[PDB]
Amino acid sequence: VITLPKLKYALNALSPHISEETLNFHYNKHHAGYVNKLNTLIKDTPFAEKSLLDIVKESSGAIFNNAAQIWNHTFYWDSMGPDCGGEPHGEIKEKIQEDFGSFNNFKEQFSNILCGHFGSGWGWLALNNNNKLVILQTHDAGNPIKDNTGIPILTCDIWEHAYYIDYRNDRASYVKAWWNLVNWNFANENLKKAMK
Amino acid sequence: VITLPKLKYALNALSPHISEETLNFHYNKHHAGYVNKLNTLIKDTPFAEKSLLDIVKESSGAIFNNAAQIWNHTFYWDSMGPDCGGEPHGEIKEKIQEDFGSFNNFKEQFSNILCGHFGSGWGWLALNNNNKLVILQTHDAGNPIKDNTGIPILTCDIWEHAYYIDYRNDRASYVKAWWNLVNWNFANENLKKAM
Ligand SMILES: [Fe+2]
Ligand SMILES: [Fe+2]
Repeated sequence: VITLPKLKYALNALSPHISEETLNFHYNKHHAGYVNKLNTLIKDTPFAEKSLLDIVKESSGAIFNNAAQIWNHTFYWDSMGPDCGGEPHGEIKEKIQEDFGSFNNFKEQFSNILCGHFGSGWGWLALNNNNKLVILQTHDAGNPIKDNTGIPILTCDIWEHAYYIDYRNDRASYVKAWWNLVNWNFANENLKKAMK
Repeated sequence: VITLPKLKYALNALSPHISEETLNFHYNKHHAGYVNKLNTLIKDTPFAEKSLLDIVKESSGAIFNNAAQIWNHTFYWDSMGPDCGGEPHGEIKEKIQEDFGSFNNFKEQFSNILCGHFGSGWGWLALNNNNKLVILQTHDAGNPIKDNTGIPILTCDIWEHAYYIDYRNDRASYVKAWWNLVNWNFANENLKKAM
């Protein structure tokens, strides 16, 4: 059976940028719900004994939706953390200078994409298939692995449940606050894997 | 310029099934926001002096998303009311019995579709070209007028902002509560025109 990976931090660790209440609902209700539902759906299928990522890559319909959401949510929690945020460091800092000119330029363009997305979905920093960092947006449970558009480096959830408790309709303030939480160590891990 | 149609009732009129705070944000931020955005988008375009429905049918992209959300939201508010809900009455009760066998069959089927819908969207009761009632679901700002899948009779918003303040992740409880609000008089008006 598929399980829900632990958070690498306490439920209140992202506060006040993302509240304990939000993490509680988003992780213990939404994310946990996708795991429970996927297990239900893949019993008696060719997917029952495959990795989550193999299910993401091979499935469609409700199985894909729940599988990709589990995967996207885990990537999102790992894309954040306490005493993170601020300026990038290490290789991802260099790669952002190369591909966007500056971190501030990347930040402005990412915020613009995240705020302009219509409906539920995800913003991504990804390494494209030309070894260049790009910003992608996906709808609903979509992600760049399934789309073959790139290797995920970081993600920000912009489904309304990610922010509605703390920010209501004001997604721009959620995005502004999310920059205090970005885990550049996870981005560097992903960059290295992506470039090998 | 396109304007925001007035609610037929006060912001507290649907409580406690949908809170006054919810209606405040949903109407005065989201719905009003679609109006403001559309107006900026259609300035100096051919859409500038056309009706909302014309824009809904003929547009694409961000103009469509905003136009269709304005129309969908108005249809949603008008699909509810205070001291409404419960068992259907008049022509729509008779039509639901005919097309779904009973109100409870319809209620349960519609609830399953509203609860089952992945992502942002809408549930619809519509009339098809054979004068049969059908249940439809659309994604994001989509609606049956745009799709030619039928004439709208009632709608329920299942975007998370519709319910998150009152119910958080519990969409099922929102849907259950919504049955206490259904405006069967509006359904009857719409059925009559549609037939
Ligand atoms: Fe989420
Ligand atoms: Fe809405």
